[PDB]
Amino acid sequence: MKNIQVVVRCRPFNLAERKASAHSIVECDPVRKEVSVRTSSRKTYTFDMVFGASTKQIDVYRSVVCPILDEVIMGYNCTIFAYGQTGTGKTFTMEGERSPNEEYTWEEDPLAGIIPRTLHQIFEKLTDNGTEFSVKVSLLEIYNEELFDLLNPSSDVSERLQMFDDPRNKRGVIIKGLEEITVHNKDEVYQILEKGAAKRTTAATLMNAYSSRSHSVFSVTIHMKETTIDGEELVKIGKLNLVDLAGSENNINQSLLTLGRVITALVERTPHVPYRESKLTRILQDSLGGRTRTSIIATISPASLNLEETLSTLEYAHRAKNILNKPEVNQ
Ligand SMILES: COc1ccc(C(SC[C@H](N)C(=O)O)(c2ccccc2)c2ccccc2)cc1
Ligand SMILES: Nc1ncnc2c1ncn2[C@@H]1O[C@H](COP(=O)(O)OP(=O)(O)O)[C@@H](O)[C@H]1O
Ligand SMILES: [Mg+2]
Ligand code: NA
Repeated sequence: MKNIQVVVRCRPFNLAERKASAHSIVECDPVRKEVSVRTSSRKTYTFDMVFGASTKQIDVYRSVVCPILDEVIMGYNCTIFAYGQTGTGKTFTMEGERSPNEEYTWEEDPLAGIIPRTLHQIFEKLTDNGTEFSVKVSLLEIYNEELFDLLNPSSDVSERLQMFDDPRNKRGVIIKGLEEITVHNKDEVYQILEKGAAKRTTAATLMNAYSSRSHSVFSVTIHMKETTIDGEELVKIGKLNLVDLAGSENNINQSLLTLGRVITALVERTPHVPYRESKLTRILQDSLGGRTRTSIIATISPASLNLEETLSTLEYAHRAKNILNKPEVNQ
């Protein structure tokens, strides 16, 4: 009923990456939705969208997210994940960065990414939509098949959580004791994101290469109530999972491995999908051949230094376009 959407975002050259050649190793054509990689031999790939090195945060938000936010408001469950090599900009894409000197408010920070922009817009849209709504958020991270809660205000970050099958959703799990924070208005957004980032820093001191090996799952749930013309009360639940995956180059890698095998199983129509075999694929079962509208943002480098991982990423992402989901609205 609906293919997983796959898009590619190339970042600029970083301070490490040498460009020797007059014509780009990696060419992005947003109009033709093509990425072309000089391995004079060039492999070309078509995707649903393509964003070259110059693409700004606001452009990614407008092109990818705005349409997905509308699906969320219709009561679809939606998932956007960032996939790619460490250093290519998964976190830059999904979260962004904070500009220094407080030269900008968080709402106008041009380095801000999907999560802060999305949260701001939810309030803008639903307030002048007139509708009765509440928003709650959670931030869960997975490292070494263990579950870290970054929004719990009270506990040590080293107090890890447990997962169990949802009696109310054949393809879902409940994270027991996961902190779910009600965001009453947009002026409560920043302090939440701040607490999440700070607590992550604490996690990074406890675990080897935490940034690059961890998966980050930021969940926003919107309860919306509507009156029908026949005078009945309609409750819709829209859900957005914004997922920043472990670096593609990587028990430490069980979740990333199993995601691989799950994707392979779905595209090759093999009959057993091993969702159950890692924490990430249990949490995202529904995003991967289930009842969710899913997008992948594949992040890549333009540089010869990182060409092999860039090629693996493109091939991995490109195959995922064949995954068929069956989107359904929550009333
Ligand atoms: C989990 O989601 C987050 C958390 C933190 C931020 C974020 S950027 C976080 C950055 N990616 C990081 O890894 O620490 C922020 C930074 C510093 C303090 C508070 C927030 C930010 C929010 C709005 C605008 C610009 C930057 C953005 C998203
Ligand atoms: N689209 C981009 N434009 C400019 N700088 C970027 C972009 N994407 C990533 N960067 C920079 O590249 C570095 C790595 O980004 P990061 O988000 O940590 O990547 P990842 O999470 O994939 O490892 C950071 O300095 C970041 O600010
Ligand atoms: Mg990252
Ligand atoms: Na343990």
